[PDB]
Amino acid sequence: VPFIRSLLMPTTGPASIPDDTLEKHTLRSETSTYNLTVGDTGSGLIVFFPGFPGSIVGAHYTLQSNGNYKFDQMLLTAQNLPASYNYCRLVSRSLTVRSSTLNGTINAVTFQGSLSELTDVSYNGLMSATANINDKIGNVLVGEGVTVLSLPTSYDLGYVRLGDPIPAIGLDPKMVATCDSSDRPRVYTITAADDYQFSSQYQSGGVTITLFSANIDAITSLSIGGELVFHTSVHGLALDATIYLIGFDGTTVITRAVASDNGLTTGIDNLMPFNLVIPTNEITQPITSIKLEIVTSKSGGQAGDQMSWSASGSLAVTIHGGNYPGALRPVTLVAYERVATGSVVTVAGVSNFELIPNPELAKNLVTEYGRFDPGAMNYTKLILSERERLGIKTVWPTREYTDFREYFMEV
Amino acid sequence: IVPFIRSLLMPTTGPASIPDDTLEKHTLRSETSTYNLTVGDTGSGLIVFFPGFPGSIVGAHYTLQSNGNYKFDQMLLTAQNLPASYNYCRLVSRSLTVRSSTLPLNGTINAVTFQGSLSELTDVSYNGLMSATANINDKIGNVLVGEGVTVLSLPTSYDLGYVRLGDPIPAIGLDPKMVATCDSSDRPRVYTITAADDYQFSSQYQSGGVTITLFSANIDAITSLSIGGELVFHTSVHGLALDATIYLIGFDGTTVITRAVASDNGLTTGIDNLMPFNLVIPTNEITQPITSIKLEIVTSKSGGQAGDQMSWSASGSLAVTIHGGNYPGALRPVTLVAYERVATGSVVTVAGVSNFELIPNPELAKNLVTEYGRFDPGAMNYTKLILSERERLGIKTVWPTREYTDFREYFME
Amino acid sequence: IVPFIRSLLMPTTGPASIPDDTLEKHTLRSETSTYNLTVGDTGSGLIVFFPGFPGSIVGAHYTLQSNGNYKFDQMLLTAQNLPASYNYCRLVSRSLTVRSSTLPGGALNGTINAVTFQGSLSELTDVSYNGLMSATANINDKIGNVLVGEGVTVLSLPTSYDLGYVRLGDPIPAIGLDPKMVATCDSSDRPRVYTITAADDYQFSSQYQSGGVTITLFSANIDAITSLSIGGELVFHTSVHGLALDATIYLIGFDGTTVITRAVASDNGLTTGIDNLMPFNLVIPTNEITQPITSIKLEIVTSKSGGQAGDQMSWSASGSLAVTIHGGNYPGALRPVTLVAYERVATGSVVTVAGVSNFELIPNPELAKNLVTEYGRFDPGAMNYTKLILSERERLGIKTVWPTREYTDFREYFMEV
Amino acid sequence: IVPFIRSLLMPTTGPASIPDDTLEKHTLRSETSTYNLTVGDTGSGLIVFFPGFPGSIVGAHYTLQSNGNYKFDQMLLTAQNLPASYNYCRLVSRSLTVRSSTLPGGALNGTINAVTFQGSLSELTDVSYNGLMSATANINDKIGNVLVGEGVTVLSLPTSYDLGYVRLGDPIPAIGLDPKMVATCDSSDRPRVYTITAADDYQFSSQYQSGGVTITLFSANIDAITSLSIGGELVFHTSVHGLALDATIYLIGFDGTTVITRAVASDNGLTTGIDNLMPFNLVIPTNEITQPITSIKLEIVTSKSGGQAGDQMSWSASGSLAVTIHGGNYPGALRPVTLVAYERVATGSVVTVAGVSNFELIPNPELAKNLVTEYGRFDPGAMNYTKLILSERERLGIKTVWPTREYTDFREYFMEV
Ligand SMILES: [Ca+2]
Repeated sequence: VPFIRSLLMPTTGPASIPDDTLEKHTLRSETSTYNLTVGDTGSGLIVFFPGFPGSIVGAHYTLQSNGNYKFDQMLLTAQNLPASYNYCRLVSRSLTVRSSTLNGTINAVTFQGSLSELTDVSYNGLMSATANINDKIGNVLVGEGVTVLSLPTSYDLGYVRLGDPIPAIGLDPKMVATCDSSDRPRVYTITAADDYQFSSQYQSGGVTITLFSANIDAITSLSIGGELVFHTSVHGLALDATIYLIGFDGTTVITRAVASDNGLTTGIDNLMPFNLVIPTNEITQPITSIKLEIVTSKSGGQAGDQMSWSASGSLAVTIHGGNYPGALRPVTLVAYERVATGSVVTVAGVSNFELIPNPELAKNLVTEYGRFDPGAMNYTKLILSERERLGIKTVWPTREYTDFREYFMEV
Repeated sequence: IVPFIRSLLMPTTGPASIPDDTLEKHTLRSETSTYNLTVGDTGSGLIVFFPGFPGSIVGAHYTLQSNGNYKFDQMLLTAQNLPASYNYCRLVSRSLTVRSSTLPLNGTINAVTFQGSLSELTDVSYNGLMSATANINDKIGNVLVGEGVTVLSLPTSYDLGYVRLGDPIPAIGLDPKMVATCDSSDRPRVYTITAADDYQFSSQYQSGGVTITLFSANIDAITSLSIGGELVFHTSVHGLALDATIYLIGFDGTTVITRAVASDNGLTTGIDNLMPFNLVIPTNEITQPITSIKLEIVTSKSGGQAGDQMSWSASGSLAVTIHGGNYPGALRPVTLVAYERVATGSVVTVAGVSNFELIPNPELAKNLVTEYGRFDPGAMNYTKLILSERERLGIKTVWPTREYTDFREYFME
Repeated sequence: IVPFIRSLLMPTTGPASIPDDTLEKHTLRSETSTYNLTVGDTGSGLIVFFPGFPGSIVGAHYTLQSNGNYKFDQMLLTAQNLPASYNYCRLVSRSLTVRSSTLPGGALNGTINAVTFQGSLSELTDVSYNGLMSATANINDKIGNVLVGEGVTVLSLPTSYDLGYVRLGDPIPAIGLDPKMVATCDSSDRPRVYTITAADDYQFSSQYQSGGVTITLFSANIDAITSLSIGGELVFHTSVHGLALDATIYLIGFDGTTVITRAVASDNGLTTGIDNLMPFNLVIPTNEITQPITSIKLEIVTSKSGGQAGDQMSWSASGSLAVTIHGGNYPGALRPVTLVAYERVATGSVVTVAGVSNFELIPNPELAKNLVTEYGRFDPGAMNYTKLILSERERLGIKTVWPTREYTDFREYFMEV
Repeated sequence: IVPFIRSLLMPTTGPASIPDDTLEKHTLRSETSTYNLTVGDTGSGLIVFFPGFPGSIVGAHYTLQSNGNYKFDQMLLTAQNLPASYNYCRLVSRSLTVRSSTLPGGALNGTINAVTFQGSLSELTDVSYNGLMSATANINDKIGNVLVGEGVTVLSLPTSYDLGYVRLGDPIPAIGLDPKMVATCDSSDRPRVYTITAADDYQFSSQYQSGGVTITLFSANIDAITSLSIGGELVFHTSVHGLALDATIYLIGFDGTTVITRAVASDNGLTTGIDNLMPFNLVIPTNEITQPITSIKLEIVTSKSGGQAGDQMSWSASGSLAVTIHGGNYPGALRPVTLVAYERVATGSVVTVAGVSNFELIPNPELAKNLVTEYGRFDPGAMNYTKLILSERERLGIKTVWPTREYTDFREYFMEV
C-alpha cells in the first residue's frame, strides 16, 4: 500500500493521503541537505518542524560558552516551494542527523507543543519533554546518527497557501507582496494592563519600562492589533511605545513603533492603537517572545516633578495559519554535545507533498485526484493504533530505523 | 446506483447529501439559474463562473469592447437569495449550460477550468484560455455556440465545513441604509503587502500637491474583506501633510471601492508619523469581483512656495483579509466560458442548477425539518473510484453539450 | 481496453504512451489547436496539415485567389509553443476537425475534399479542389464533397513506430549584442538531403548590357518547415577579362512568394585561365521561415565592366549543392500531408478548426525541476492489438480523413464493441 | 533469471545482449574503469559521468577552486581505447562507484550529493554541491549527503532501446606528410544541430582605434565531447571605405577555459555598397577536444586603416550558423548526465572510482579475422520483463544513483527473490 510505504519510508517517494480531501493535485519530493559546523562548546540544537506544510524544515542553533544559544541558519528544502506552487499538504517526511567529520552524543525528542512552550531545552532536559517512550531517544552516538520521522497530527487537513508572491508593481524596489498561509489562525490575547498605575520622578530623556513580556510562536507572517488607553492628571506628558519580537536565541528579530511622541491630555481617555503587520520576509529566525516598551517623558519638566498615568488594554496577536497542525506544533528537537569543535553535523532528508501549481506552472503540470486505494486509510489507522506494539518512533537511532525498514520490506 | 454520484455527475436531477464525515442535521435544496445575456458589438465576451461557490453567487458576465478591454455586465446568481432564508451552506453539485438561443450558426466557445482565482489568470483572451490548465479534461475548444457548452462542477475537497451565508442579523439603527450581516469567514485568505521599506519620496512643491501610486497588486474578492496595517513616515521638511486613498479595482479596470486612509495628516519632523489602516469593506458595496488593490498618496505643503522641496521616507506593511477566501470553491477554482464571432444583439442563454446542504435561518427553522441524511455505505468509495479514473472515464469540468448529453445516456444505462 | 488504442483512434480522450521499444523516461501531454479562419472572396481555400509533425506545427491555411494562385494566410499551431517548455518530443496521436461555423448577415454553402498524401507538400502534382482526389489510391485516405457545415475529421495514423524522440527547436541559453539574436537546438536526427548538380560545364554566353545579364540557373521543388542548410560550390572558367558575378539563392513558399533570399556571391571577379570558386554556406534558421518552403532557385548575374571590342560575356560552370533539411526525413516531419480543400463557401464565413495533439515529452531544464518523468505503463498486448487493427484497416474502415458524422458514429461503435 | 536483467541491474557481473530488434552479428565485452583522483585544496569537486555514452568516454573530473570556479583535471575512460579495436558499439549496461579511500598523514570527512539530469552538461542551471539536488524532480535520480567513505554507486538506466550501433571514432587507414595527421570514422548517426541567428541587420558603429575594435557578437551554451562542424555565413554591408574584419570562433570548456579557437575571417576587407560574404567551414576533430565543450562564442574585430575625417567605423550584418555535433542526439552520447559532487573531503585524499561498462561490439578489420560474431541468445521474455521492471521503477526503488551500502543490499535482495 503506497501511502504506508511513503509514510514510514519517506525517502522512497510520495503518495497521496488516503483521506477525504479530494483535490486535483500533483505529488513531489524535495530533499534537504546541510553540512552544519560545530561551535566551540561542541554542543548545539537543531529544531525541526516535522509537520511544516511547506519548505521550512528547521533551524540550527549553537550553544555558547555563556550558556545561551545562538542562531546559525534555517534549514529549508532544495527549492523554494512558494516560487512554483500556491497550495500544499505534507504527505510524509524524514531527516537524518549524523556527524561526518567517534565524538559526542545526541538526545532527541518530539514535543507536542510549539518551540516557545518547551520548559527546558538543555541536552538532558529534553528527555522529559514528552512521556511517550517512542518520541524520545537518548545518547545515540553522533557517528551513528539519529532519524527523525514525521508522524501525523491529523488527516483531512486542508491545503495550505504557500506564502507565494502575487503580481504587483510599486515605486519601492524593495516592495514585497504575498498570499500567506492563513486558514486556522492561532490567536494570543494579552491584557497588558488593568488600571495599572505608573509613577515616576521626571528625568531628562524620559523613563522606560517594559510593561510585559510573553512567549509566543511565529515562523511566518503575523499581525498585532488592539489598544491601550491612558489616563493622567499631570500635564505635558508624552509617550513612546515599541513592540519587540524576540528570537529563540534572545536576539531582537523585529521592532515596531506603536506610539511616537503621543501626548497625553488630562482627564480624557487617551487612545494608543496597535496596527502592526509583520510579513514573513522580515522574520529572520523563529520568534519565541513578544514584549512592549513604554517611555514616559515631560518636555517642560524639572527635577522633582512627578510623571504618572494609569493604563488599561488588551492586544491580540494573530499568527496567520499558526494553528494548522504541523505549522507551529509539534516540534522535534535534536541536541548534540561533546562533538569536536569544527566537526560537520550532516543533515539529509526528504519531504513529500501534495501540491497545486501556481498559474505559470499550471500550464504545464497536470493535476489529478489520485489513486483510489480502498483500504489504505484503515491500514494506516491500524498501524498507528498499534504504534507502541510495533515500535513506530518519531525519533530513531538510525541503525534501528534501518533495521525497521528491512523488517518492513519483508512482509 | 448511488444518489450522490447521480447528483454529482447530473446535477439537474436533484440534490443528495455528501457522503463524507461532516455529519450535520441539514436540508437539501436545488436552486436554478437562468439568464439571457446580450452580445455586445464585438460579438465577443466572457462569462466567469465560480463552480464551487458555496452560495448564490454563480458567476459574472463581461463583454469585450472594441478597445480590447472587458466591461462588466452583471452578476449571475441563483433564482433566490439563499442568505435570506438560510444561515449555513455547503455545495453538493452544480452544472450550467451556455448556448446561443437567438438570431437578430454564428460563433464559437472556448472554455477552461483554472485552479486559481480570477486575478491569477495570466491570459484571459479567447485563445489564451486554452492554456490556463494542462488537464485535457478541463478545457474545451471552438465548440459551436448554437450547440453550447456544459460546465460541471467537480470537487475541490470533501469534508468541507458548512459556510455562513452572509445572512442579515437582527439590528436597528438611526440610518435607514444600515446593514448588518454574519459573513462567510472560516478559512480566511490573507495577502500581505510591504508597500515601502525606507522608500524615499522627493519632489518640488506644486500647488495642489503631488500624487503617487505607491503600489498595485492583484488580489481577489467577491464578498467582505478587511484591510489593516500601518505606514510610518519620516521627514526633515516642515509643513508637509498627506492624503492617502485605497482603491479596489474590478476585472474590467473600473473602480469598485475607494477608502480614505489619511486626510490632511500632517507630518512632524524627526518623529515616527503613524498612518494606520482600519478598513472593512462589506459585501453589499462590492458591485463586481475585485481583482486588484492600489494605494495613492498625495503630498502637499500648505504654506509652500515655488522651489520648495517636499520629501519623506516611508516603511510599512498591510494585510488584506478576505473573509472565508480560502474556503475551497469561494475564490478558486474558476471556470471561464469565452465566446467570439457571435452576432451582435444575439442572446447567450445560461441555464443551470445548484444543489446544496443547508441550515435554515431561525424563522424558517420553525417549519423546515433538518436531518442527518441517508446512510450510503459505499458512496464515498465509489466517488473516489470514479474521480481517480477521471481521465479513463472522460469526466470533464467543461463539455461540448452534445457530448455531455451522450455521457448522461451512457450513464443511465 | 488498451489506453493506447483509445488514444490513437480517439485522440481527444487524451494521451497514452506508445507501446514500442523506445523506453525513455517521459511525461504525457495534450495540446489543443483552435482557429477561426476567414474565407476570402473566391469562397475557396486549402488547409495543409502535417498529421505526424512531432511538435507544435499543425498546419497552414491558404486562400485561393481570383487569379488562381494561393495566398498564405497563417500557420496553425498548438495552444502553447512546446519548444519553450520541452526539449524532446514524440507524437502519440492527433485529430482535428474542420467545419464551417458561419453565415454572415446577407444561404449556407460549400463542400470539402480531403486527402492524405504520402509525400511532402511540394511533391503533390495537383493541388486543385478536385485534383486532390487522386493524390493517393487508398480509398480510406480521401473523402469527397462533404458539406462544410457537417465538417471533416482528420485522424493521424502512424508512419512507423519505434521512432526516436525529436529535439524541439527549443531556445538555448545565449546572450548577444543583437537584440534580435536567436539560438535554438533543432530537430536534426534523420536529416533529409537534396542534391542538385546545377551545372556540368555549362556554357554561358551573352552581349554586354549595363547592369549585367541575369539568369536562373535552376529551380527545384524541395520541402522545409524548420531549419535547413545549403552547402556546395560552383566553379567558373572564363577566357574573357573583367567579368564579375553575383549569385543569389531564393527559397519560395507554396504561394509562390519569396520567403528567403541569400547572397552567395557578390561582385565576385572572374580571373582568366583559373578555377574560380564560389562556395555556399547558408544556414536558414527556423525563425526566418514564415511559411512552408516548396522550392529553391539560384540566380546568377554576370557583368562585364572591363570592355574589349569583340569580347562578349561568357564563362563555363560546374557545380553541385546539397540542401540539408534538419530532421526532414523523420517520419511525420515533412510527410505525410493531409490536405483539406473547401470551395463555394460564402465569403466572410468562418471555417473553424479544432483539435488535439498528444505527446511523449522530456521537459527542459527549468521544468524538469518540477515535472516528474517515468517509463510508462507496461501493456503486454497493446502493440500486437495495434498491429492487428492497422492490418485490418480496410476491413475496419479506419480512415485518415472522415466526414465528421461518420467519425462520430465510429467512436460510438468503438466505445461499445 | 534473464541474463540481460542481471547485466542491467548488476553490470559488474558481465555483459548480455540487449533483447530488442536490432539483430546484428556482434560480440560482448566488459571494459573496466579505474581511477584514483586527488582532492584539491577546497576539498570540493565534481565528477561528470556520461552514463549512456556508447564507447570509452566515461566522464570527467573537475576540482572546485577557492575562487569558486571549476578547473578541469582529467577525462575518465575505460581500461582500453575501444576505437582501436572495434568500429561499432552499443552500450548494454554500466555502473561505477565513487568513494574516498584515504586519510593523508596529518580525521576523515565529506559528503557526496549526486543526481542524474536528463539534459547535457551545459543545460544544467546550477552545478553547485547543493544546487544539484534540484536538477531533476525524480526521487530515484538524486541522493544527498552520503558519507564519502561509504560511497555512491552510479547505475546506468536506459534512455531507449532498439538504438543503432554507433561508429566509434576509430582510426582509418591513412598516410600523410604531417606526422601529426589524424583520420577517423566518427559517431554520426543522429546528429545534434544548433542554429544560431547571430545578427539580423545588426548595426555596428564606433570611433577608430589603432588595432581595431573588438566585440563578442554572441555566446551560447552547446555540448560536445567528440567531433563537430560549424558552417554558415555572415553578410556585411558598409558605407565606410577601408574597413577590414577579423572574426574568430571559440569553443569553451566547462571550466571556462578556451578549448578551441578558429579563425573565420582574417583581414577581410569590406567593399562599400556590396554584399560582403563571410562563410564558415569549421571542422573540429575529436583529438582536438581536450575536455567537454559547453559554450561557443564569436568575436569580430573591426579595423579602419583607411582614414577619412568624419567617417567612423560602421557596418550592418546578417547571418546564421549551424553547429552540428556528430552523433550528438544519439541517446547517451550527450544526455543524460550524472553528476557526483563532493565537499569537505580532506585535501590530498584520494577519491577512488571503479566501474564496469558492457558492450555489444563489431570488431575492426584486423580483429574480425580472429573474433567470431553472432546474433546472440534468443530470450523470449527478456524484453517484457525489462519493461515490467522499469515501469515499476518507483515501487521497486531502482535508482540511477545509490548510497553504495543500499545498492549492495539491493543486489542481495535480487540474487534471492
Ligand atoms: Ca474524513
